Amino acid sequence: MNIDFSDPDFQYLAVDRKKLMKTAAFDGKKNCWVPDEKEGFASAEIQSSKGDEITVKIVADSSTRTVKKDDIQSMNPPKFEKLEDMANMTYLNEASVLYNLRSRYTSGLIYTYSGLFCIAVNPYRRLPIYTDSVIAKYRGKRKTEIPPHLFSVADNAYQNMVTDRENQSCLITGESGAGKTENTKKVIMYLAKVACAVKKKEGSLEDQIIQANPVLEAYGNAKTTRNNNSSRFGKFIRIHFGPTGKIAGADIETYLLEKSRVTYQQSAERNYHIFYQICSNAIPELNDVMLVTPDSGLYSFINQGCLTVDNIDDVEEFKLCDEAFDILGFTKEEKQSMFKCTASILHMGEMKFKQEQAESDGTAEAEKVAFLCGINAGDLLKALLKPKVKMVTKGQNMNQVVNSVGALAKSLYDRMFNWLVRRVNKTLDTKAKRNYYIGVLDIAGFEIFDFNSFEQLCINYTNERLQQFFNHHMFILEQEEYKKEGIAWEFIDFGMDLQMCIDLIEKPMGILSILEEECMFPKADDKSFQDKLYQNHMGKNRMFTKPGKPTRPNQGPAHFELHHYAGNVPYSITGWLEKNKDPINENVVALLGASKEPLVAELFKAQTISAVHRESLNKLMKNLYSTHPHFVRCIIPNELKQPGLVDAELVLHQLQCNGVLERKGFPSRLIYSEFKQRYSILAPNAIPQDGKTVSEKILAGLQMDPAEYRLGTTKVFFKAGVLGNLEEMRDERLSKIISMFQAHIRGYLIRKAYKKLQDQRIGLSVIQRNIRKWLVLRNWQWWKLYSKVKPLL
Amino acid sequence: PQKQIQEMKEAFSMIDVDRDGFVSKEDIKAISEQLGRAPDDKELTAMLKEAPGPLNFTMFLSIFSDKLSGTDSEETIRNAFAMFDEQETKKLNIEYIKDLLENMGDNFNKDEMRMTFKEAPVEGGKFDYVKFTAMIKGS
Amino acid sequence: PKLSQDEIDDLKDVFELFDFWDGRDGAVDAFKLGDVCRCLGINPRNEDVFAVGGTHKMGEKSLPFEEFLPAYEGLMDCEQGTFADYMEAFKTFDREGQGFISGAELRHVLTALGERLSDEDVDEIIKLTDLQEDLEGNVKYEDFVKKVMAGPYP
Ligand SMILES: Nc1ncnc2c1ncn2[C@@H]1O[C@H](COP(=O)(O)OP(=O)(O)O)[C@@H](O)[C@H]1O
Ligand code: BEF
Ligand SMILES: [Ca+2]
Ligand SMILES: [Mg+2]
Ligand SMILES: [Mg+2]
Repeated sequence: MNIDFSDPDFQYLAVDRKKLMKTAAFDGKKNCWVPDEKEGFASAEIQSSKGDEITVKIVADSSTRTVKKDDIQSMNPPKFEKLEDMANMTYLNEASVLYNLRSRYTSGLIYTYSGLFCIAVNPYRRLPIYTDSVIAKYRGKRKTEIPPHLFSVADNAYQNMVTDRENQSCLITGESGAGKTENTKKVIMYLAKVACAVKKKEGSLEDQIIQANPVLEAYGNAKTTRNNNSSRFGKFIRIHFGPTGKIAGADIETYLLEKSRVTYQQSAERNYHIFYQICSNAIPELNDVMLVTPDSGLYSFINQGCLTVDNIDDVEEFKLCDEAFDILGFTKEEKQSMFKCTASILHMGEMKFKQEQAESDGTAEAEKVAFLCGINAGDLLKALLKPKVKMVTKGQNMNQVVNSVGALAKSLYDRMFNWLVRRVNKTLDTKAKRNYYIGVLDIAGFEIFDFNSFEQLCINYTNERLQQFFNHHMFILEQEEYKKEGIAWEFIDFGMDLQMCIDLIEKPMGILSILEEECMFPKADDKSFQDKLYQNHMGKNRMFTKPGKPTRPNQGPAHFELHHYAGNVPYSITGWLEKNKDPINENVVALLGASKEPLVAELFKAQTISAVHRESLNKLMKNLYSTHPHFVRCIIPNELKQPGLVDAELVLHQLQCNGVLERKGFPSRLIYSEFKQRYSILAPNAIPQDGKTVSEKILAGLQMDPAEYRLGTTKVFFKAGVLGNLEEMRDERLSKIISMFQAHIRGYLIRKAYKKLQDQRIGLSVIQRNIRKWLVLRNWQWWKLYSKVKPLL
Repeated sequence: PQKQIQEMKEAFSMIDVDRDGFVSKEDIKAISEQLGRAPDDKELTAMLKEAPGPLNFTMFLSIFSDKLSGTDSEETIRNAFAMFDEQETKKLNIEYIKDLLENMGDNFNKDEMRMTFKEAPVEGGKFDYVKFTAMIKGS
Repeated sequence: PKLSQDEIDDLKDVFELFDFWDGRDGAVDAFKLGDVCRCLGINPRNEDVFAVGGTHKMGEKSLPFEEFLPAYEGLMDCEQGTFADYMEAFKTFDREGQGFISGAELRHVLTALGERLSDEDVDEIIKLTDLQEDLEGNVKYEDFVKKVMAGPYP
């Protein structure tokens, strides 16, 4: 494995299992895990057994409790303590994967392997493990000759690219706040440091690659209840490498920016970080340039949830965002146009209105908007209260107007973020020669909330195509295990439902297309959309369902349920038409298209969310199917952002569907030993007296169809469902045998009483016979006369 | 039959009223009415017809000897009851013995049951079969 | 089955004894159909007997010999447990795999699983086989299975 001493560099990385191998006994037949409502699983020792009910002693406090024999999970022995790769343990079940991660975590060790997977537990504190000195120790190393660390995933993905001559991808997944974004940045940072090209104003490529984060996070991250720095957009970054193996260039794709946050925030949340940066007074000189008063709680568009965030200094981050634009090489103009447009949104939300048709309750605000956007205020105010289409003058009322301002803000912000991303890509697209790339992907995972809408459908749909990718690569790991066991599964059946759910969503009669066609009809509405979706899928597809009973209280309304890989999701289709198609006043558009400000002009220069997302998504999948993937599962340890604390039910839940061997239609497999010890009962009279042959005689016994299993050098494989059927026959068999034994016992007891039953038949015959004689004699005239005379002599 | 015989000889001479060595219809009709309860003039004929030949002490023992023939000894019968008394308590639960006699083997009809338990020695729900055996066998 | 003469004779003898016990009348109570077959060295399950006509209570249905023979030949077909079937089954309850099971567990299996036995029948069979537990209160199920399969007269 590896060599390393008392080096501080390894304080939070290495396990010195002999300063800690150094005082308690263990017995596999006695020590085990049992469910525990407050710690997930509790360490126990089996006291006794009474069928399916087992009595154990809870090692912590000596208490006693009863547990179904099936809920008991195998415990690993003391030797596998804090193991670095869990694929090496003996038992890889929820209970022991939970123990192994938790042990290492409370010890400050957040990185752990499990076969090809790297698990990262969110620290919730800064650690000293990302220093250049550490990066000096991980360079060029195999995962086995160095403790587990994100750097090794990156380095090995890099070593592969140069050795296998192929693109690589690091998919870093997890729940919100689990640590995806932090880890994605460490990966990029590592490559920028170990592979940078040979040798204020614009910095080099490497510097720009890193400085893209402060600007995109400023525009696409926001405090949410789960994460103070939550990504409200998905990201895919590709680092291209040239002939000498040094960084040639890079590009960035973003997906699904959360537009509604721009004008609406829930309790305890904030709008994008940029707005609080713009109001911090970090650079007093840009205040008059933005026409803003440095008081965030003053604007309606950002003062709905909270204003500040612990652990976040907006003043300081503004200075950082400001300087990041300098290094990315943005002119003073481009940069100020960015801050100017962002500031217009803050003013748009201030435009008051008065009581059929509506009117301005003033104009101070609109003059700010118009001034920053390079257009006349009166023109604006007009095109807002009474649009002139194609002219054709319309009459907007109070709401229609305050909804029109909200939509302008969102359409502006959105066009701006996409402009930002393309501008940053212009900087990163050095026209250098390149060969292969390493793409790091960080998007939100699947999610089921009390209320699910368009945004959730788009996120989930992206994950359904991703899961399929992950399933494709799992099948390859499947097919190579076969050969290693010397078998072959000619014909299989594993991914029809996944593709089926995907088709229901993206095909030309799918959920998204029905929406795209409907969004291009001025008269359509919610119900109109509800009818096409229903006529095309209700009762015509099993993945498309009618909402059942609430799975949780406070569960909002829904119109149909979609059976995703990770669970049934009830969706509501209210506002979906406005969500997919931008509802901005084409009149206010026209004015902006002719703005004095070059950025605004370009932003509105003469193709829906779902349409756009489909293309982005198709492109992403295409790039990924051309790479060798490296998966990182991030996991959030608790809901309090508290370092070192572990919330069992929370961590277990995150282990439920991600590859950590802790649902798939692949064949099941058993090590002959466990087989023989579990099913020798299915054919007891064909077992001589070699777990391998004992397993073949049982199967030979049941005479199972040879087309349902496969002989593994070390284990037997069954087609999905088979093992379930054997478990059933097992129940029937065990139950019947017990009955035959009970029948045998009843046969012993009755055969024991047989002799006495024959002796007594003779007894009873003598008694009945001789009483009848004594009776008939007593009625005999002669015996009666006689009885009368005996007393007289 | 050894000790019984002599007893059957004193009796025979008590039934034979006219003292002549032969029991006749009148001999019976007189001793019966004497000790009470005589048979019907037709019932007396039957008692004598059971002895095809003048009735002297020899024919007398003959009819009795052949009547009390076949039965089992007292020990045998006592041992037949013992087969249902495992505790060897020398008693049988009243319900149990009645159960055995009426519902099993050659079932006793309801009158045989009444005549059997009418003078049967029973106390505390226990049937004294050893006493009942001594009683059936003459003692 | 192709019962011989000797075997139909054995059947008639057992039937007769049993016809005597619920009152001699050429008939045998159907609730006793199972016990008749046990006397003849067969170990039928309750389900097996109800299926050939056995009843659930005395005083319901009676049977003449002619109807018995078939019921008998029928119970002769049903599966009889072997030694290896019993060991594997008990093996499923043996965690340490030493050949031991606690007296309580043994009683639990016989009284609560399969076609349950009563606590009196378990007490009776334990006494008759003279099965005794060590100081821990455990038994050697292999010896017990042997005692039961060997019969009252080993
Ligand atoms: N490796 C880490 N080191 C330090 N803090 C971390 C680390 N991983 C996560 N965090 C903390 O958790 C927060 C949430 O992480 P983040 O990467 O933003 O999650 P995600 O993108 O998965 O939603 C971060 O803002 C940070 O405070
Ligand atoms: F909040 Be994280 F970016 F999913
Ligand atoms: Ca009868
Ligand atoms: Mg994030
Ligand atoms: Mg006379």
